[PDB]
Amino acid sequence: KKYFEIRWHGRAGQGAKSASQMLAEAALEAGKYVQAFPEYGARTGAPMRAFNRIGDEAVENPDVVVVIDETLLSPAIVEGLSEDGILLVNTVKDFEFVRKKTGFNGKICVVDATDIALQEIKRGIPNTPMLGALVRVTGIVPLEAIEKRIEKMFFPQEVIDANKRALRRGYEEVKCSE
Repeated sequence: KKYFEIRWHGRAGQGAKSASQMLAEAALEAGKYVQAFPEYGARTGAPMRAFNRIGDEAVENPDVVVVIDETLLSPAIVEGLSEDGILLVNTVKDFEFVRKKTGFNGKICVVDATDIALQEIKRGIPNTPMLGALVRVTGIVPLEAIEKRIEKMFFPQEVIDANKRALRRGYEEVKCSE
């Protein structure tokens, strides 16, 4: 109840750990209590998890599950996710497909983060648009806080702006089940 919780699923290389860090770093600058760490068992491309706990005045019961590689979708990936919780996915497919793969009745949000990134940052790493999508569907922090963080992690402004556009476009384009 004291912490809002998010559990990420991606494969080594897709940036779940960095995205997780960045979100945490954003909430930290806002004066929030935060925790964030990864959990591996790895090759490069090995499935992994990252976690965030962000105070709101091993994550077995997350408020949101974020799957940045559709390939990892399975009913195990949705363990502990309440019905009033969110399943957020990087996918070009639809809610029905995601529902079939997981068995999650509950809000399912999807966005083609890979393609947003190929367009904006010229890389198929989906983590920044997934962050923007996350901020959009949960409101867990303001988008400006992540942008401020994008500013601090970088480099010429061009590359900074491209990354901020990638965040904004995931924020704008995510679509929801309910």
